[PDB]
Amino acid sequence: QTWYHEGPNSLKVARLWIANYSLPRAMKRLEEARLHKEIPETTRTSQMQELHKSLRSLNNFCSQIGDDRPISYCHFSPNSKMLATACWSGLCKLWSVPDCNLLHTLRGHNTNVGAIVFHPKSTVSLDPKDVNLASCAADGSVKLWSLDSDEPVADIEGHTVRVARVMWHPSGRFLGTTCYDRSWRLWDLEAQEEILHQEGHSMGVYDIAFHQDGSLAGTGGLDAFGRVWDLRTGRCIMFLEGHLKEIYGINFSPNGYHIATGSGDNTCKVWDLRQRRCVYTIPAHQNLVTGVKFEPIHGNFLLTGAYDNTAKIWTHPGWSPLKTLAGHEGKVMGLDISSDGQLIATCSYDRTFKLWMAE
Amino acid sequence: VNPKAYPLADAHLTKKLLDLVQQSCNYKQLRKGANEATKTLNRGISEFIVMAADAEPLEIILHLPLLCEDKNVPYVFVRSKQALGRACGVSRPVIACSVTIKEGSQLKQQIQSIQQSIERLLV
Amino acid sequence: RKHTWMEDADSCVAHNALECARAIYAYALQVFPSKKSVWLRAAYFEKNHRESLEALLQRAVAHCPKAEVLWLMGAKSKWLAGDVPAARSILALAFQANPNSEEIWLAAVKLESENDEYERARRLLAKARSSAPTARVFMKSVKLEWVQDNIRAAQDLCEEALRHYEDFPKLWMMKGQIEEQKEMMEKAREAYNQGLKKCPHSTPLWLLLSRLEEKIGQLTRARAILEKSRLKNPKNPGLWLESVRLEYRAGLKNIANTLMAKALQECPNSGILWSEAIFLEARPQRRTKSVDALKKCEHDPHVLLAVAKLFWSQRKITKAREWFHRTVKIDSDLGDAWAFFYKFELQHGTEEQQEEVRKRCESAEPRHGELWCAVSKDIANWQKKIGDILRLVAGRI
Amino acid sequence: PEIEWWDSYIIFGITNLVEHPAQLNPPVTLGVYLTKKEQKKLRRQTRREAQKELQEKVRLGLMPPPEPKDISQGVHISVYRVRNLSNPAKKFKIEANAGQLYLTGVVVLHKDVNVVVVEGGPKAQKKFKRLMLHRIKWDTNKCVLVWEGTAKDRSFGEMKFKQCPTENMAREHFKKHGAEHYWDLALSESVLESTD
Repeated sequence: QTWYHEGPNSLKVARLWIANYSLPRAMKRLEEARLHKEIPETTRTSQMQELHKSLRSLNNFCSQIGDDRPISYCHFSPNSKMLATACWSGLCKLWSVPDCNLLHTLRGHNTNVGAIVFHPKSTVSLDPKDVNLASCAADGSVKLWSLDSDEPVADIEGHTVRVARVMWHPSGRFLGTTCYDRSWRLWDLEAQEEILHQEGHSMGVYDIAFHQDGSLAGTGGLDAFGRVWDLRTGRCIMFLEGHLKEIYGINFSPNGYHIATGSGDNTCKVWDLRQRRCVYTIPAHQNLVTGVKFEPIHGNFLLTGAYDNTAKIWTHPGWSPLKTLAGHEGKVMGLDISSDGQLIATCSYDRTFKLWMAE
Repeated sequence: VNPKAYPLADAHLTKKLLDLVQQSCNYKQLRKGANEATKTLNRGISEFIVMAADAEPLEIILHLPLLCEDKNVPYVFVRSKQALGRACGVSRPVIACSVTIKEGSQLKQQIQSIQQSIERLLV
Repeated sequence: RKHTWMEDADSCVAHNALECARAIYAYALQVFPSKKSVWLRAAYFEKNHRESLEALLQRAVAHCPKAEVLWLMGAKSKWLAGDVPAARSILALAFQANPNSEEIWLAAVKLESENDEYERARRLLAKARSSAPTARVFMKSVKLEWVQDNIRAAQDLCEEALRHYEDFPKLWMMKGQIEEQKEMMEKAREAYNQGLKKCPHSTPLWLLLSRLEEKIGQLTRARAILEKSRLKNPKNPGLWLESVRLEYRAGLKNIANTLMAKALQECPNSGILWSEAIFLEARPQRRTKSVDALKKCEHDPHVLLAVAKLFWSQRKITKAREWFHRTVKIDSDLGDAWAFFYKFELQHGTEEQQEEVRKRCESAEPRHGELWCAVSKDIANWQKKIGDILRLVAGRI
Repeated sequence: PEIEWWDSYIIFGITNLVEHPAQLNPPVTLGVYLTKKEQKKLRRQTRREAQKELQEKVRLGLMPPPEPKDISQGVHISVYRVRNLSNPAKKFKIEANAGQLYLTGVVVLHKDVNVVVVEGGPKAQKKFKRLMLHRIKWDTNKCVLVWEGTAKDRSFGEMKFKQCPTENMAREHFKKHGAEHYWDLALSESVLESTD
């Protein structure tokens, strides 16, 4: 019973721009996959063994306490510049990684802050005076913030429910936000307005994440059904099912097939996109897996957190327990790897944030 | 309900919490009242702390989760204070209760299960 | 019958007098030759109740062979009362009776390092390392090489001890303490990390690693090392107390209180954690925290020392002196309690209380203390007496 | 792969059409507690009603008066690893507890890697964990809990003590019931414990 509804022409123009920006990106990703497939198995196995040896000796360091509130989410800045944290208070600090020095803490929220995810091209090709990060609170608020202003920007008042997470598009002009109103909004940065409100779940969506090329976008929430909606005209055909608990974490792999979904049933679903099935159901931890993050542009691993004091870095593919990055004292909520792949921050409920670095 | 009341339990979760509170108050392991709950959280002998979302004002219970962040105790908010008062064995509605640990009580497994189920609701 | 006679002699020594107990001990020693236990009991009864102790040590050396503990007690009684080169000759004669270099060579090296001519002590340590090498002998050789000067030969000996005794964390801790006394500090942190990753459960090595990572700046790595030490034991009370002290050293008082509450929930029967929670509590809230520490951890020396410090801070010297006497009677081997009792006697009281505290500290040697091990492990106060160490622990409070 | 499925579907299929597809539901009684005074009042009322009934029966002439004088909506699934299932009573007691606890699963045995997977209710899984972790005394042979999560429905039918000397046969037997990932995680944890 998929009912259709007409939208404005600005949403169609943004969808056409997203398709025209994602189709050469998908062509370049297919060319890179064909070039990596032409490489022999010996050098690829040696690189995989070197990556496994670098991930196995991952020691935790620079466990800097943010504030008196427990950390709820963390997002790595582009080009390994900083790390924006979002605790249970109204402040969203930005710690200089790997120096672990807080600088220009972006405040302005009143309720418990959710997922403060920066733009993918914020430190790369965006000005620090303009909008660089996007934060959300426990109430209805999706506020933009700069990196050298310590003040929020004009937020989007189109959400009146609990905005759990928010993630910017890889193009930079769009940003998805999973709200508790049984829908997920897609605000625009150029049009400065919400372009669409995709309601693909009966319950409120928790985590929303776009693909590596920007064509698809994975959803998921308390309805226990993962939806992968296309940015052109909706029509989510890659429906992820199997998890009996609430999906609290979604992460898209750089490969076009694999997609990682974290649910509260103490497992993680690495599902395929070319076959529309679940390729692996990895038992990462025993607690509710809330945080989940894919690998960088190499695409070799996946770091999944949980409600326990540990976070498992598993291989991609394979779903093997490669690294047990424990050391926290609370529920590991929010984790993000850097753009270089050598550093990865894992926020926890012990009001502290460390970084796993290769010894 | 009140948006400041966090976390909010479900129907079966509140039923299990009311049953555990009745089993603790019948076995003399529960303390009713906000001042008794604050005294139990300050002494470090409180296993769990339950609040009420239907409190006017709820800000007088707002120090009850924050003290739960100072003593590492699970916190939960009930749907109504009259239901918590009826589960606490009193005709007056109770806005805050504290289930305290005992020296080898029989309800320690149910208290541990309620602490494990109340730690996943706050996410 | 000999065991019953020894029990009756111990009861008579504890009860009324010491002459009949000494007569019963002499009758039990002259009736039949016993093992080293009866000789050690007779030596302890002679030392607790000068010439009689030396006569008992000579009788134990003449009638009870292969007794290294009785020979060491006789050498200590000769060095304390009689003479140090006479005790050196007694240890050299005991080396000709027992050829093992387990405890006689270490005692001879300690007697040669307590006096001058430390080259003879280095030669004795080299002979002990060439005859029967061990981790304790290598640690004593590294300590004798590092007490004079931080030479590169001491670092080479510490590296050889870490290569030969990598399972023992004492050699890694000595190497980290030798490298921390040098100009650089990354080598000491690397040696402490290797000792923490090679033991793998080393509490003082992880405490020294956290102290080196906190004192040299960037305390976030020190907090990460403290969390890894608390999760690697798991749930150690010493690592939790070190993390609580590192959190209380900064401005995070609420995080330190939460860490103390987590350490109390993970280990309620801990004296050091209860003392840290009583010291971190408020002044009107300390009367309930001390009562909860006494109810949870009863007959504890650290809880009694914290109660004595709380009674001395509340301008109650008559209660603080009684609490210090109860702490000395419950455990007289504590260093922090003896230092607090000496500080309370020097702050409030005449010279008789300070003389009694000095006699109680010189009768039973304090060890395993918070302020005692901070001055007993340093190279500047390694070969010092017990009274000077007690005065330095009392003056640094 | 030449192109992805969404890239092949889009490349022209972009339009201003917002839809809500596949609205599916995700896979109640409250007790009342009465105070001491309420219980006393209820007891008094019940006693008065019983006395009135007795008086009515006596006055009616019927009889002389007395002489003065849920696996659904989520199933808890645990998986434990044991070094040696040799302990007959300990393994038997744990298996008996699981069987008495209407819990299904499997017990696969191999060279120094024994995977005991149970699935049932939470009160049965907690009792099975307390039996296997505190009641069943194994001793180098120790039993630890590898994982404990929740599933939609039960996978195995009944507790069958399977046996395979190789890891490939046990992995194929676990994949026949759709539980090869837990056995692979248990084997990886056993290999990481034996290596470290």
